[PDB]
Amino acid sequence: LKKTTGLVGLAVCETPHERLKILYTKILDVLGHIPKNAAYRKYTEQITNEKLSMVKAEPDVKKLEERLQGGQIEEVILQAENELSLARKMIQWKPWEPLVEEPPASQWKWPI
Amino acid sequence: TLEGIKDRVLYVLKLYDKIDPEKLSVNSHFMKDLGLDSLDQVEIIMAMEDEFGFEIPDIDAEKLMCPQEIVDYIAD
Amino acid sequence: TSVKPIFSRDMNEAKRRVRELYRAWYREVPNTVHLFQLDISVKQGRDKVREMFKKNAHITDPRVVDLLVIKGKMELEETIKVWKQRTHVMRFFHETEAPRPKDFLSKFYVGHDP
Amino acid sequence: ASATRFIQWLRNWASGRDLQAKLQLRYQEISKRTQPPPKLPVGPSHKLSNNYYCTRDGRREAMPPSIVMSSQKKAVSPAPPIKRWELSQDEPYL
Amino acid sequence: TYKYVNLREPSMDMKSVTDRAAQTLLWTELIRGLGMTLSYLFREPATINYPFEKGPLSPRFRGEHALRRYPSGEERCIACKLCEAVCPAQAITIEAEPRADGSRRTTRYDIDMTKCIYCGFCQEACPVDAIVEGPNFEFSTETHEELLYNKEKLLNNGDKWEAEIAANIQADYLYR
Amino acid sequence: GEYVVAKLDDLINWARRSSLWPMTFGLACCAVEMMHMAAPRYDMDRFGVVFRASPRQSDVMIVAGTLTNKMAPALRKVYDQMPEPRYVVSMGSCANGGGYYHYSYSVVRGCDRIVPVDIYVPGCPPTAEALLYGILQLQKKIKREKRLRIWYRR
Amino acid sequence: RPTVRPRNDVAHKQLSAFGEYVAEILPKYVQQVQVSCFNELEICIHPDGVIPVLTFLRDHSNAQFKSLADLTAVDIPTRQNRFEIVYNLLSLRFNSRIRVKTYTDELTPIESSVPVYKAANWYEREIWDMFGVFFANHPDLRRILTDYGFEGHPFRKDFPLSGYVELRYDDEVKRVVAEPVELAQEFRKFDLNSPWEAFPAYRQPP
Ligand SMILES: CCCCCCCCCCCCCCCCCC(=O)OC[C@H](COP(=O)(O)OCCN)OC(=O)CCCCCCCCCCCCCCCCC
Ligand code: SF4
Ligand code: SF4
Ligand code: SF4
Repeated sequence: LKKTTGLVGLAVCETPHERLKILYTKILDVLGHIPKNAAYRKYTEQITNEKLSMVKAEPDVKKLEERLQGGQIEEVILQAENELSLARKMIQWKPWEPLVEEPPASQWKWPI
Repeated sequence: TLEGIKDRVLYVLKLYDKIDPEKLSVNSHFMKDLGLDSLDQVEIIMAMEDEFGFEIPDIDAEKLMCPQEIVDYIAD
Repeated sequence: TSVKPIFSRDMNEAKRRVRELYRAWYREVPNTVHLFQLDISVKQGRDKVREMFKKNAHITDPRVVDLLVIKGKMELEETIKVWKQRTHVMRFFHETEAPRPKDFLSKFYVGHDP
Repeated sequence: ASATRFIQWLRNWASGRDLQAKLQLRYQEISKRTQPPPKLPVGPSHKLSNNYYCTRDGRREAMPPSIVMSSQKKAVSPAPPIKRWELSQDEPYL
Repeated sequence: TYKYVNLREPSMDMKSVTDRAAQTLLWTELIRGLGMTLSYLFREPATINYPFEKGPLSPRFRGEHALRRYPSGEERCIACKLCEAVCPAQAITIEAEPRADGSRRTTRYDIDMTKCIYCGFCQEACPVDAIVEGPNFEFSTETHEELLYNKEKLLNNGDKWEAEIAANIQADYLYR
Repeated sequence: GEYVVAKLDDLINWARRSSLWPMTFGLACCAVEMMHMAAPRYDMDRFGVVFRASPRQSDVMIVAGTLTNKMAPALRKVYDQMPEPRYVVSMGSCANGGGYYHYSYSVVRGCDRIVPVDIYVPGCPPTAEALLYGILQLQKKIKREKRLRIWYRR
Repeated sequence: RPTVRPRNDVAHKQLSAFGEYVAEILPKYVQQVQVSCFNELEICIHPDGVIPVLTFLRDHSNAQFKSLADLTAVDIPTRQNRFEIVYNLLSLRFNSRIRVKTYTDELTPIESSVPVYKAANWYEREIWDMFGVFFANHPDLRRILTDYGFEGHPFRKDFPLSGYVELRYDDEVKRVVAEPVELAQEFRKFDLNSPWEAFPAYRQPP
């Protein structure tokens, strides 16, 4: 057990494996309320499932951190919380729907 | 107090400069008759909130177009 | 002709915010004249407030009216909070500007401008 | 550099350092204020042949942006994840 | 690569704790600070005796402007207006006409020294070394107007400072 | 009569120029060269020019940097609170006449639109030595004053 | 070649792939995606997508753009929507930068991005001050750089360089006063553009 994450305000996590299993599982549940063909669901389930499989396949925290490449394991937990928060916001936003409106003809033309 | 409330309403209006006392009547319209502006009416109401010491919201204030209607509103 | 609104969805809604702003300005002038120790009368200050409102009386676009109210409230906040100094308040009155000529003959005598 | 030996000893002891080795005033160690003239080199485009500007024209090799999508499979990141920094071996801790 | 500025654990043995107690009660580190300022009291100060002594400058120094001549006395400036075009502050105003002998010369050459940012672009741009920033920096005035240089003032500066200006150009022109 | 008035003028002039306490308006980069004038190499204190004086104890205002429109009222207010005799030193192109920002919508084209200026120090920035030359020029201006001689002849 | 900036195809390919990735996930909002020849990725979006797109890029595990480097506007009068709003983001996780662009006119509010990045607070105030773009639901929208009571938005292309008013101290009223601007020397306009095309690669079709 490390004594500090080295980042001010980021407390050390006593049980990182259990915390990540809970978070990644929560994410796959929220993603189930998104349409099956939405790219956000397919892509997020893919990366979430890869991380969850890494967590189960590696009991040593320092070796798990190397596998995930997300910095400290406490950083990886925080990113999982961010993804879970994002997944819930996407359900209300529904960004997989068609483009709301095309721009005017020369909107993105440069130089004029 | 209906007389008491009404007498004060007229007292303020005469104090207001842009109204001729002789033209003034308890049934005159601020616009159609007295020939006042929208912002003139708003100033009058603000004087009403001062004499009677309570707040008159804009939704209600836009209906008070004659001295009599002010009496009716203050009754409540 | 279908646009995003700012605050008001029509002129009646916008005209309410104008009246609320006018009342706020009307009641603030007496404290402004005292706090800034201005030499103008309270009537002058209110006469100036009314003049500022009246030059915008011809607007019929609720979005434009909304921005005028938005800007008018910023100006009020600057005044009530004494972020403005005395110079900023008195800039509305153009005391050092001499009266420009308005009729054709006067403008003709002094220069070339229309 | 003009301090007496006693004063030199006194200020060295008070500061705890050998101040005379690293005086903050400059004496003769600074470069002369008159120097021999330079003879500066020339750049790589200073050639009499095989030097056409159209083969070394950086500005004209600029291109408009590549439009990858216009409103007219594995997940990816904008780049590989950053590598962990290594602790200094010169002096890991102050 | 990184290092920790402030990540150390105090030793909690009795000797170390008593060392920190002595520092707290006997103000040892504060006394150690008094030693530093005491040692500076007995150092020679860095002050120079201005205006009898001057800070060192180099030939590249950008000071007061001047208009230069050829050895014959003819003006170098031929009113090309490159200096006026490059001036980041628009501090230069030039007018020109054919001289009575047909030479291409200026009739106006003004530098607003209160617009000028003393950047040296004018003397880089000049193709004939006509306008230069000379070595003088001691030309403060009592009025704003005195800092609005016309051509007569700038030619007078060139005649006043040419001895030093030429020598400085001689020292640096091989870097240009 | 003449001799006493002249000698007394010399005395008060010498005291005032030998004890010039500046209020520095460090508006922008020119303020850095002012710090260098206080730094050991030039040591403005050795001339009797204390490093930083309070505005109500000040005899000279040094405007060291760009004066914006937003700042102009505050600068005038400080000048008016200064006790007399008071002098103003304008430092650098910005304060002298707007400088690089002369054509900006937000910049006063010279602090002499706001306060009377005694000395103009050119440069962008003037070197610390150039500013010191200017301060000494102000000292010489004070040495030329004849307040008591003019008072005697009223 | 000593004088030519080298290309970096690996970064160009990575950024292009991520640009398509973002466009696939938020088709509701993404209008255009492009990568420049010096490898900068730009996402052009409908203005309704400001909050969803910025939130996604901040929070998504394959983006993690946790830092808002800059937020600014550009005035282009020839466009119906003259103001281009530019967000420059930085991802420390993937050591990458992305640029998100949307548009608005003089009367259309843009949603404030303060909920996503607290850094946006003052940047949006600056945009309002300098360009007059109104941000909706800002905690405190007001001028930040200009003088109190200053009229107009100076960074608009049609606002004159020296402005409309200037200040001086007036002795009669004993205060600083504002008056119409008169310049002792008018700013001298220069016409510098060469009449010969410089860059064929950017020639516009006639
Ligand atoms: C056998 C029986 C014996 C019985 C008697 C035994 C008694 C003797 C043994 C005990 C020794 C007692 C020492 C008394 C000195 C006072 C000590 C003290 O108060 O220091 C503590 C004080 C605060 O310390 P701090 O680190 O900020 O935090 C501690 C609390 N949180 O820190 C400070 O006070 C710092 C002071 C700040 C001021 C700085 C400027 C002064 C520095 C120069 C001082 C020079 C010394 C003065 C000499 C005077 C000469 C006349
Ligand atoms: S030094 Fe720079 S700012 Fe001054 S006149 Fe020359 S080009 Fe213009
Ligand atoms: S000073 Fe030099 S650059 Fe300027 S107009 Fe004269 S010749 Fe041309
Ligand atoms: S004159 Fe030059 S150095 Fe001084 S404030 Fe202006 S730009 Fe900065």
